[PDB]
Amino acid sequence: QVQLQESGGGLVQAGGSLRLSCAASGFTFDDYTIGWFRQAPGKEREGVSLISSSLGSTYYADSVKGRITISRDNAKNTVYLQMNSLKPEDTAVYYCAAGRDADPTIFAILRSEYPFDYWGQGTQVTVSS
Amino acid sequence: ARPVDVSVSIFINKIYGVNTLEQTYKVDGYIVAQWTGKPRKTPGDKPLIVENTQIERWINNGLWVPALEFINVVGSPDTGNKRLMLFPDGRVIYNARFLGSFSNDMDFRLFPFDRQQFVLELEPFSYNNQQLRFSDIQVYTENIDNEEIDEWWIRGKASTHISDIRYDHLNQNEFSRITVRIDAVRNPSYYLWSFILPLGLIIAASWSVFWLESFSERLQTSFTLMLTVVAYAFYTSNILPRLPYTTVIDQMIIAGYGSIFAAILLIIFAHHRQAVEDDLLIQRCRLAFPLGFLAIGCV
Amino acid sequence: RPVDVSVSIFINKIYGVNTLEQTYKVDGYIVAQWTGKPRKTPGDKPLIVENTQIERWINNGLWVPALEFINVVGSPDTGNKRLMLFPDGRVIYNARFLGSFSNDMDFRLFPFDRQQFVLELEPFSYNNQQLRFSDIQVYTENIDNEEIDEWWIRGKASTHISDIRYDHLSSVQPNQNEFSRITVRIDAVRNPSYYLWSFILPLGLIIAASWSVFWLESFSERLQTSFTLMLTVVAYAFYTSNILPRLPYTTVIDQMIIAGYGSIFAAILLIIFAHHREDDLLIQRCRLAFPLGFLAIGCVLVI
Amino acid sequence: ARPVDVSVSIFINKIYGVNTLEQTYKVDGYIVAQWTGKPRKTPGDKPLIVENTQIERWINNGLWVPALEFINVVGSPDTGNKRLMLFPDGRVIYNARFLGSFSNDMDFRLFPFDRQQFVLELEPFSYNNQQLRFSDIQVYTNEEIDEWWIRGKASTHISDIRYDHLPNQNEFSRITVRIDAVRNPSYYLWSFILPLGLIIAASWSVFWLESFSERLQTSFTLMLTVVAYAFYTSNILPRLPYTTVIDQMIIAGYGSIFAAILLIIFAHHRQANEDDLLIQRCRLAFPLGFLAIGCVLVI
Amino acid sequence: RPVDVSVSIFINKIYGVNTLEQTYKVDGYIVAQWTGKPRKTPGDKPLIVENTQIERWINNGLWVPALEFINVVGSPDTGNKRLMLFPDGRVIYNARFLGSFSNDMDFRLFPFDRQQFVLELEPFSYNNQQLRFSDIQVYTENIDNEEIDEWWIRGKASTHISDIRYDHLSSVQPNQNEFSRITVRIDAVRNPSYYLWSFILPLGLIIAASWSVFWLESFSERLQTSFTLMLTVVAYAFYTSNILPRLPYTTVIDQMIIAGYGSIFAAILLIIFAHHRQANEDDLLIQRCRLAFPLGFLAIGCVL
Amino acid sequence: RPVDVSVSIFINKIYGVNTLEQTYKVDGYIVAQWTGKPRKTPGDKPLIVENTQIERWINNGLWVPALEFINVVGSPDTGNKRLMLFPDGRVIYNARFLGSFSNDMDFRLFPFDRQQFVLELEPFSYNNQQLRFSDIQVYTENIDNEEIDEWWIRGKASTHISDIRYDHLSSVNQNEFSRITVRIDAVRNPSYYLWSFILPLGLIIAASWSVFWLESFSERLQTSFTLMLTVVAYAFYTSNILPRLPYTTVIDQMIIAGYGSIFAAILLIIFAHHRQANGVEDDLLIQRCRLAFPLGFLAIGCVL
Ligand SMILES: [Ca+2]
Ligand SMILES: [Ca+2]
Ligand SMILES: [Ca+2]
Ligand SMILES: [Ca+2]
Repeated sequence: QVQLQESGGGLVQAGGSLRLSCAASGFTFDDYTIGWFRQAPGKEREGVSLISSSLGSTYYADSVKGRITISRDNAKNTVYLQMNSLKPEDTAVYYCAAGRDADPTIFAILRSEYPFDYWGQGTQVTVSS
Repeated sequence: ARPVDVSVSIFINKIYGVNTLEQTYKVDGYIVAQWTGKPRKTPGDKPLIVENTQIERWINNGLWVPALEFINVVGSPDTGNKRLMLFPDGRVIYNARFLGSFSNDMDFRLFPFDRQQFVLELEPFSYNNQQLRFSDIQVYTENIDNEEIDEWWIRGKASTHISDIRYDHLNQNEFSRITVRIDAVRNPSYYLWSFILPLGLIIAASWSVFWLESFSERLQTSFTLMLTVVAYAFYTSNILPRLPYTTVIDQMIIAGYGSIFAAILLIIFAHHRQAVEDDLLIQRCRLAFPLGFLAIGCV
Repeated sequence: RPVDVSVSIFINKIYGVNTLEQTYKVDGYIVAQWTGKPRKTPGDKPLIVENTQIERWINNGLWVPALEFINVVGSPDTGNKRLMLFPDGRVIYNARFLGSFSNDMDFRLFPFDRQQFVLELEPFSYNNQQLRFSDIQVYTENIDNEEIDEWWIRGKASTHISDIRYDHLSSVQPNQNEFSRITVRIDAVRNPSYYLWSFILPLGLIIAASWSVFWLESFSERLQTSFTLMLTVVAYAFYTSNILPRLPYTTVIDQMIIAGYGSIFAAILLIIFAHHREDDLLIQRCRLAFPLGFLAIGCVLVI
Repeated sequence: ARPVDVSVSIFINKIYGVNTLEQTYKVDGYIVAQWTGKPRKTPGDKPLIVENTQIERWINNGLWVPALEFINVVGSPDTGNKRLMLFPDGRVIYNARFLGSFSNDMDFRLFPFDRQQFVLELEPFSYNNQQLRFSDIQVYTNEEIDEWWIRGKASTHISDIRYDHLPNQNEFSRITVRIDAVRNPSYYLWSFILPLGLIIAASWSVFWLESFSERLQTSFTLMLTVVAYAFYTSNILPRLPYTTVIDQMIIAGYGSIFAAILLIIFAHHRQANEDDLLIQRCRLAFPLGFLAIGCVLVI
Repeated sequence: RPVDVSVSIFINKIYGVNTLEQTYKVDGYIVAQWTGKPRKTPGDKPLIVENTQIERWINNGLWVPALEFINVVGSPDTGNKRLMLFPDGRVIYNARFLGSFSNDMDFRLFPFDRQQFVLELEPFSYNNQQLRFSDIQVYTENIDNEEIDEWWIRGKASTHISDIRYDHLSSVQPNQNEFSRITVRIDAVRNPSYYLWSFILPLGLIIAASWSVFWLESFSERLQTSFTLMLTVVAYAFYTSNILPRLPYTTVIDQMIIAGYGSIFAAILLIIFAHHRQANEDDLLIQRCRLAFPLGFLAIGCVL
Repeated sequence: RPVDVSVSIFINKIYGVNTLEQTYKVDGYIVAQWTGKPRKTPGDKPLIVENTQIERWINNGLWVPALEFINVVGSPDTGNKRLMLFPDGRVIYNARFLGSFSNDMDFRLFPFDRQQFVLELEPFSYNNQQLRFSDIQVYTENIDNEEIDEWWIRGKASTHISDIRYDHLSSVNQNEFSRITVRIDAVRNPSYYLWSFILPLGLIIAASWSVFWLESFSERLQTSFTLMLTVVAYAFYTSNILPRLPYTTVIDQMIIAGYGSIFAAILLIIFAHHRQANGVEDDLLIQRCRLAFPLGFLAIGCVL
């Protein structure tokens, strides 16, 4: 069965960094477009960053551009979301989605959440001071 | 929530390939559908064009493109180029070229002077009128000035209707349906000069059997006449469309058989029913037979 | 436990009868409903999945069984498809189809033949222990202008759900050989108007006119005219063959054409027999005996 | 590594659409292929059914599904529903519906009494008999209504095809199925052979005419009747590059009438001046002479 | 700043004229060239992208506009496709096509009709403000063995680049309703050899031989023969119809067959009129119309 | 360094000749072999990649050039496909195909016409500097039972590898492509047409000469109309079966000769009965042209 085991969340001091990890299992990793999402309390779940291997596409939300870097590693079937210079606004439940027909280029326009077949449980990321 | 209003525009380029027996006809044209969906962040906030193969990719990524079905199409139509124009506000304009074989109740009894109406019935495949509604329809037929060379004469700009179809065997049972009707009249020139006119001459020339002197000449000629009608019934059948009923030409052929057959019986009756003494009136029916035929012809 | 599937077939058109292939075209819709495991639909409202997107759901684990038309000749032309997924778990598959179907058809009584258009539905891979047909509903439209149609649909569609026990079932072993089959039968009668007035009626006049050879005075006139008659039947057999459907047997019209040949040929023998065996009084005056003799044999052709 | 043993089962539902000139025929049926591969962990240790679209997904993941080609098929066949039954022990069962146009050497010289055999030739497209071998083959197949009468149960044979124009890996296992059938000649006997016999026989009655002018003029009406019949035959009978039985009868008809024309002229112009007593009374010699030559046409 | 597109069309075959549908099949190649943003091609040499790979480049951002055949009847059969990407930015799209095209065709002068095979090309989604056709080159062959061909191409292709203005358009952006359209025209003449020798010539002999009725001695011979003549024309109309193309109007041959019916029918009236309208007495001049009837027919023939 | 490609074509069937379109159907296999960069295949044994999987390898970087059939009318029907990848680097592409091909065909000598079925192969995107054809091998199944076949394949096969120069290309230089050309000579089986068309027609034309053996002028003229009608009925029987062409064949000319013979006899029958010293005096030589008319016809026949 498909398992998107997430890790690397938790509490962080304002201005600090954090590196998320999503261990993908139960599907051919390379022919998918694994990505990351976040949902703050009482706010709609937004798209953070998405990296696809089949294409050379990489989406980055405007609220996180310049302080985020998403990367792939097919050797370990994992995706790393490094967020530097964090803020209390970044506090949310970070879900890891993985879609087959999801294109990061089209996602920047549509911001659909429809082409993601498999979703993660979510890792809580809290930022304060 | 409220129904998605869809503005449709159909452009008819060609209507041809009428299949009489199947009651089908081919229609080539374009279909334009416009609706407003969830806004997007189009590159440079300018309308985005998505063509053919890329349309399916946008659907996979969440773009809502409802399937609009041609109710009266016989088999899946041939879709040419497809296009999606995505506006930043939310407007979506779907445009596609199509060629399909459509069905409609067609009566060819008045052939070659029959009048038909080519119909197109459009309707959403999965969304009822509470989810998707047709706001308006505009049909654009092209004016045929060289109408002399066309098989069918499109007589009048297209008729349009937007109704609601209630489905009993499924309160979400009603669907918005566009109905287009294009009235047309057959070009009877060819059939009048090459099929009606010669037949008239054959049927008239058959009456000259009474102008023959001898009974043997009158009866033997009638068999050459009966063979001429059979030969003509064949020249007609091979060209004229196949139907489950008789047309005007078919009835003329039947009348031809009747006239010749009636003449055969009159030729024998005159020569064998007497006190060899051909009845003065019966053999001089040279004027009575054509007038009697024309009288039955008026009925 | 066996999955109960409720089917509904909508027949839009029955046409394109191929006599020699014993095939006919059927356009319509197919609806299949079954209940699966409950789902989390967006806003708890039924979810519509159209065409291309259906395959995406199947790839993700949605069970959509393949229902095969047993009597379809080649893969049918499938139009629009849809899946209606309800939150309670019930699934509704709807699709437009146009397929060429086969059935044993007898056209010996042409143009007065009566046929029944059949549709046989059955799961392609699941036996009745896995998938069972609960009910079938067939909806045929009314023939508003029946006079215009080639075929007249008489009986409202007949339906029956049976169980076909397949013999040679590979690696099924205990009981994976009973399959649930839906069978639809639509009775229809051919419109004989055209064939009666343009084929039967003129042929009658040709055959009747051929009997008038006995009313001729001279033997040379009786024999020479019969050749013009023989040529008329040949011309008519050709006019018939070029329009009538091709079949591996003779129809009513074909038998009439054969009778026409026989009548003219028999008359030729009588014409020669009377003149070479001073013309016979009775034989030459068979002007009434020949038609009645033909009509007597004609009554046996019906019975 | 021994060859993969493949057990095949073919179910024939319909054989139709015989094209005489192309020497083709359509076959609708099912194809079942079973082989044993590496064991798998099927979900719930029960056979797993993989239908249509999903089959290709398993192949992309590494499932070995060899391509089996119909050697004698004319173009890619129409494949209906497909299915893969994957067992935990490793055995795989491929089942698919198919409709294909097949070719075979067909001789229609004995038409309408010709006997044909419908053949199916199956063979792996890429794997030789050292890699893939056919272990066994099983074929599963109101006659008055059918155009063709299937005689016996299908014949089957598994052979090895050696490709000369390519070690010893040049042999491929080929399944060959043969279904014997006989044409239903009822229609052709009563509507073509029988009337033709009457036309040819009636042509001999020209000798029973009294006058030379009557004998010669009538023979032209006879000649025209054969032409009209040759046309009626050609328009219905299948197109072939050779003559059939019916065609030869038509040729014999031309000969008989033409020979009679020569005899009619010979009798009236070759004498002391006087119709030759024997020649003019060949009313019995001409039919017997024709029947004699007719018997040689059979033997 | 509209994108300039250079088009080149290679016509390999024009065949399958459907008279009733007013269609004609065209096999050939289509080449479209435009200049885009420079690219980093492998070894700075032009890069070839064939068939399936084209779609992959489009998914990654390559702009390949859809050029539609305006007058094509249904989707054409596209063979091999190719993109030649240059490092300087110029893109060359090449594809083989076979399509059934439509045009207004008049066959009234059959078998001496002259037609022009047209190809109308236009971008499917981009107006003349976005995409313009700069030039068009049409390359037909030089048929030396025209005698074997059904149609004779006379003169090299004609070309026309214009602007099509649609009144009922979607957007209202002032002056963006015009599309650049390429129009190609190839003139051709039917090969009438077959129809002249096998249809016109025999028909002439049938009609001429029909005038021989007046050379017969007896009235019974004149009238009975005219029925065999009437049957000959019917037998010929049938031989004509079964071979000649189907049309919604009469051709030259059809009119000749109608004239044949008229001539025979007129002769039947004259034969009866001469034998029944007299003092007692077959009219001398009317029965000796053996020269007046053909000349009267030829006079009406020339007027037609 | 041009990539050398070895081709092998297996012809299984040649049929479906369309006379008017000058097309014919060909079923067979196409094998193409070239050498690329070595690879490490499972167990160092040749790797078989069938159908759907071929496209996956292309997406990953495998170079599979598109070879176009120059003279194919519309995209051919490709059956099973396969790629045999060897560890040393050599690639073998094998595919089943069914295609409709075109070639200049002359049917004037019908039913004794000899045709050559041609196959023209060429790379779609790579010139002779990039891809060259090294050799061609054509294999044909022997039609032992040729009596049953409509066509008789004479020549075993002909093959030729040439270089096609294009005087119009994208690269403002390499404008030469390697082309394989296959030619298969065939002769039509004339048995059917000789016995069912030529032979009966001969008897009809010969029987038409017997009009001179009639005694009365009324008999000679009236019979000639039944003769004229017989030729029309035969021209129809011929046209309905014989292939449609833009020119006349041998059979067509015979039918025309039939019309001419009967028409010439009608003129002679009238001339003999109306041109004399008396009112009714049939010219001794003209009416006894029973031998001169057939020889005159045969004379015209021999030169044609
Ligand atoms: Ca209806
Ligand atoms: Ca049966
Ligand atoms: Ca027009
Ligand atoms: Ca040419």
